[PDB]
Amino acid sequence: SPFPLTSMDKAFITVLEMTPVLGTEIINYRDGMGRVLAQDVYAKDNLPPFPASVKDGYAVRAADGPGDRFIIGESQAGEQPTQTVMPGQVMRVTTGAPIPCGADAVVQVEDTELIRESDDGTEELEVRILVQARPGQDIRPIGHDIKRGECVLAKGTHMGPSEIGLLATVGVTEVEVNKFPVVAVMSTGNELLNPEDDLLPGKIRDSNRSTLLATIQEHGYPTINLGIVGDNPDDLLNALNEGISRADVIITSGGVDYLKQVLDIDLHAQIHFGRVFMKPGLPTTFATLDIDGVRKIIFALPGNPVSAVVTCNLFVVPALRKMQGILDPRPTIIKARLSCDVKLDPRPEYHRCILTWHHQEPLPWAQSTGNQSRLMSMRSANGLLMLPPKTEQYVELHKGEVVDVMVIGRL
Amino acid sequence: SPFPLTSMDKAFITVLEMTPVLGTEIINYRDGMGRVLAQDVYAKDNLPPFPASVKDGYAVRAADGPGDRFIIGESQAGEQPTQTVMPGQVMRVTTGAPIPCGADAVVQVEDTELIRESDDGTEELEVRILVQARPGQDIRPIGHDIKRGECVLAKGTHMGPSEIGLLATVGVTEVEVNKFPVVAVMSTGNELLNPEDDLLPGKIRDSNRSTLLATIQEHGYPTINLGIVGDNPDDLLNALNEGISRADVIITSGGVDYLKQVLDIDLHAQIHFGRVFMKPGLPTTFATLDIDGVRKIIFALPGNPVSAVVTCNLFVVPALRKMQGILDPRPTIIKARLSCDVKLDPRPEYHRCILTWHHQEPLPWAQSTGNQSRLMSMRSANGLLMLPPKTEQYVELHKGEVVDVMVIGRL
Amino acid sequence: FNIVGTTYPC
Amino acid sequence: FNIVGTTYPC
Ligand SMILES: O=C1C=CC(=O)N1CCOCCOCCN1C(=O)C=CC1=O
Repeated sequence: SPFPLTSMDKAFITVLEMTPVLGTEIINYRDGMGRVLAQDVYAKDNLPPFPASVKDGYAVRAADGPGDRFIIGESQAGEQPTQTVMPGQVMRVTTGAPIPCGADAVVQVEDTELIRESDDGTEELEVRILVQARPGQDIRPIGHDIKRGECVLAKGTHMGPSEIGLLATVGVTEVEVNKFPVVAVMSTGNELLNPEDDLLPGKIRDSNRSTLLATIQEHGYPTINLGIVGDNPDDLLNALNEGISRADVIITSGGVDYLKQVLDIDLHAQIHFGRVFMKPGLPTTFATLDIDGVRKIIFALPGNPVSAVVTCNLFVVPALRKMQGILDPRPTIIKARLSCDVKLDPRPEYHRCILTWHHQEPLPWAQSTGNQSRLMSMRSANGLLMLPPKTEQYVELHKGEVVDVMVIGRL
Repeated sequence: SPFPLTSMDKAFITVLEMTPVLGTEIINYRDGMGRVLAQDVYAKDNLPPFPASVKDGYAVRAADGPGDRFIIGESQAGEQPTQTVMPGQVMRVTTGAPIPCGADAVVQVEDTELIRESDDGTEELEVRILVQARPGQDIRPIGHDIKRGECVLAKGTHMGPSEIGLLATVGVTEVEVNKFPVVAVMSTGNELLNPEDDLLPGKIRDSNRSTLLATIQEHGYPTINLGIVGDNPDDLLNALNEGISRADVIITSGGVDYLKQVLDIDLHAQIHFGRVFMKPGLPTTFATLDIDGVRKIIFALPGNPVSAVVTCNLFVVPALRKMQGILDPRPTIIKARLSCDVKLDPRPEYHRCILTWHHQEPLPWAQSTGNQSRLMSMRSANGLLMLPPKTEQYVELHKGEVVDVMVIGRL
Repeated sequence: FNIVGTTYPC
Repeated sequence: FNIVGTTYPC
C-alpha cells in the first residue's frame, strides 16, 4: 500500500475467477424463480396423455366421408369416453376432450350442420358432416407436446415463469438447484448516523447500507443488515466475524486504514486487489477467505455513495450471479446513443443513466442521471454508461455517438 | 477447349496484371481532362506574387491606430502602386489590389467613415479609420497560396477541371501525360446487318458495335469502328490485323469457333482465358499479343447484347483505365438496397440497374432494369448489380437487403 | 474490393 | 464481452 493499481479488466476477471459456486439444495418448484437447476428434469408422462381434440366439433371416421351421422354421445374435457364410434356415427367433442375409440379425425363444428336436436333442445341427435376429413385431422396425438422419458429442462437452466410452469406440467415439484448467496452489508465511518437519526455535529446519515441492500434484494438474494460499525480494529473485526459466520458474502463500505489491516492481519484473508484503475471506484477492494474449505467473499467498497452503487453493480452483482449457479454471470451490455457530449478520462468511467427507446429508432438513448426534462429527472437508473478510456484519437464523445451501457434495471 | 472455366476473380486479376501501361506524351493543358500526369508540376512564381488586399478598404499603418487620415491615392487590381504610405496617410484598396509600400494592414470599408470627397464627388480625400488594425490584417502575403518552387501536382494525378485550372494558374501549359488507348471494335456473325439496313431473311441488326463504341466513348477514349466482319478465318484474320495495326485494344463480339483458332494459330496470341465462371458472360475471352515489345490486348466478348455490355464494363473499362495511367484502375463499388427479391445463381451474377437515393436515406436503392413506374422504366443504367454466388446459407436475397453495385454511369 | 459481389456482415 | 467501454467501429 498504496496497493498496486489494478486494471479494470484484471479486477473484473479476478472477481469472477475467484468467486465460488455455491452448493445445491432441494426446493419446491414454486420457489424456483431465479434459481438455476442442478439436475436434468425428465417427463414421466405424455402430454397430452390421451389423444385430444384440437377443436369443438365431432369425432368421426374419416372413411365414412361426408354425410349424415348419428351422434352417439359427447366427449368432454376431463372424462374418459366409454363408447366406441362405429361406421355412420360420430361423437361430439370440445377442445381438449379425449377422442373416443373408433374415431380417427375431428371435424370442426363450422364444417357441419345440425340436422336434429332433442325435443327439449338440450341434446343434438344427428349431424351433417360437410367435409372429407384428413386422417388424424384436428387431433393432438398422445405425446405430441411432451414424450414420456424426454428431458424437458437441462441442468444449468436459469428458471423463469415458463420453466416453473413446465415443472408443474411434468409433476416435478421438488428440484435440485443452486443455493442463493446470503449477503451481509455493513457501513463503517465515524461520521455516520442511522437514517432514522436527527443530525448531530460532524455527522451525516448513512445511505450506502440502504442503497446496497436494495440493490441486492432487487436481484432476489437474502440479505443481512450488519449496521454501522465503528471504524476501529476491534469493532471491525467483530462485525467481519459476525458477517463471515452469517453469510456467504460480506460487503462493507467506507474506511478505505484499519479495514485492509484487519482482513490481512487479524482475519488472514487474501486481498486480491485494493485499488482499481477506474472512475469512480478507485479504492475498491476484494478479498477471499477460505475457512471449512468454504470460500467467503468480501467486498470493501468506497464510502462515497455514487461509487458504492456503481461498484456494486460492476463487481458484486456478477459475483452473486456466479454463486447462485448462473453459468455465464456477466452482465448484459447493450449499445446506446449518448444524449450529451462527454470528455473522456484516462480511467474507464461509469455513470448511472436512463435508457429510452424513441419511435422507430433502433438504438436507445442514454441520458446521464443528475443533469436533466421534469419526467426524465424523475426516472430511475436502468443503465450504467461505460465510457472508454481517453486516447490520442478519442478525447471527447459527442451527443449521438454510440456507447456501451450495462443494463442494471428493468428496461 | 471447351477451355477451362476460369473464376471471375482470376479472370479479373489476369486482365489487370497482363494489361500494359501506355507510354507518355506531351499535351497542352486544355486537353488534360481525364489524363494522368507523368511528371511532377512545380510552381515557378508565387501566388499571389505581390501582397494583395483581401478587402475593399484602405491600406494603413497599423501603428497610426484609429483616427482621421488623408487618402493619398487608390491601388487597384492589375496595377503596381507608385506611392508610399506615410504616417497619417492611407491608400484606398479594392479586393485583390497590391498593397503599397509603407502600409502593413488593410481596414475594410465598413470600419471607416468618409470625411471629405472632391467637389465633383468622384474622389475621396479623407477618411476616419474606426478600428485598431492587427498588423497584416486583411492582407494575403506573397506566396500565401502557392510558393515558388512548390510541387503543386504530383505524377500520377488523374486530372479534372480544378487540376486544369491549377496548371493555368502556375503557367504550366504543356505537360507530360499517359496516352489514351485507341480502341477498335468489330462485330462478327453471319446473321448481322448494319443498323441502317432493312431486315433480310435470317438476319438481325448489329447493336453491339454501337453500344460498345458508346461505352468506350463515354469514358473519353478514341475509337475505331471496324464494322461487321464475316465469321471466317480469312476475313477475321484481316480485320484483326487491321485492328492490331490501328489500335492498342481490339474488342470483338460474336463467334465464341474460328475466332479462338485465328488468335492462337494465325495471330500467335496468348489466350489467357476463354470461359469465365460468371453470369452473363460465360464465353468471354481475353488474349494478348506482343509485337514490337508492344503489348496488344484483345477482348472477344459474347455475341449476346446484354452480355457484351456487362463484360465490357467488368473487364474492358478497367483495362483501359490502366492503359491510360490511372494507378488504381478498379471500378467504384458502392452499397445499395435491392428493390426486389432475387434468386441467386451458383455463378456470380451481374445485372444492369438504376441507383436512386431517397429522402434522408443513407443507402441508395438498386432497381434492376427491364421489369419496372413510367419514369423509372425510362431511366438509363448507372449501376451494375453484383450478386453473390449461391451458397447453403444464401439461396435468395430479399427486397431491402444490402448489395454491392459497381458504378458504370454518372450518378 | 472484390469484383465478385459479397453479402453484408452487418 | 468487455467490462471496459468501447468506441463504436461503425
Ligand atoms: O461490416 C461492416 C458493416 C458496417 C460496417 O461499417 N462495417 C465495417 C466494420 O465491420 C467490422 C465487423 O462488423 C461486425 C460488427 N459490427 C457491426 O455490426 C457494426 C459495426 C460493427 O463493428
